[PDB]
Amino acid sequence: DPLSETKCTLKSFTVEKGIYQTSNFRVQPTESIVRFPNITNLCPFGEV
Amino acid sequence: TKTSVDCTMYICGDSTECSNLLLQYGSFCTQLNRALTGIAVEQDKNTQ
Amino acid sequence: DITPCSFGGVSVITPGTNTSNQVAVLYQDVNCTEVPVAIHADQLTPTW
Ligand SMILES: *[C@@H]1O[C@H](CO)[C@@H](O)[C@H](O)[C@H]1NC(C)=O
Ligand SMILES: *[C@@H]1O[C@H](CO)[C@@H](O)[C@H](O)[C@H]1NC(C)=O
Ligand SMILES: *[C@@H]1O[C@H](CO)[C@@H](O)[C@H](O)[C@H]1NC(C)=O
Repeated sequence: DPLSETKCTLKSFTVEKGIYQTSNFRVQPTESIVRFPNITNLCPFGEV
Repeated sequence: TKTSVDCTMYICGDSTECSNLLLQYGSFCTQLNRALTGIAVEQDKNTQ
Repeated sequence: DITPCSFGGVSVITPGTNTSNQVAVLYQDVNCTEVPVAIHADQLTPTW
């Protein structure tokens, strides 16, 4: 919970009155997207 | 002006693997945060 | 266009632990409708 995260940052079991900056937050990704060209064939590199 | 810096985003960014081995450098960012917090608080004391 | 996912710091407003254990959480530079829609568990739970 938010209170415990303050204790760990302060390295103490008591918290004085005030406002403390604990961590940063980030929006997690929704999913994954792959966009690649739509041409599809076989490359004649085996002949080499 | 009072500014804040997010260490993880600035150095690595959106590379998850980069952040993981970044912790091996220790508590470098913690010192940076405390220094900048001290500057920001003093700016309000100046105006007071 | 490419716009990075929303991010920011997190700060916790608390009185003394002697006084109470209630806290308040401030999302720095986040519009209130842009907070992630966490129903049960979908983020990394940074200061839930
Ligand atoms: C690839 O996309 C183009 C659109 O620029 C379309 O004309 C073509 O038919 C597509 N081919 C395949 C195999 O999807
Ligand atoms: C070349 O020939 C060998 C057999 O001699 C075959 O295994 C291999 O797949 C061939 N390479 C190609 C078709 O690209
Ligand atoms: C915050 O909420 C939504 C997000 O775009 C928007 O409609 C509203 O105008 C925003 N207000 C401010 C002050 O950012």
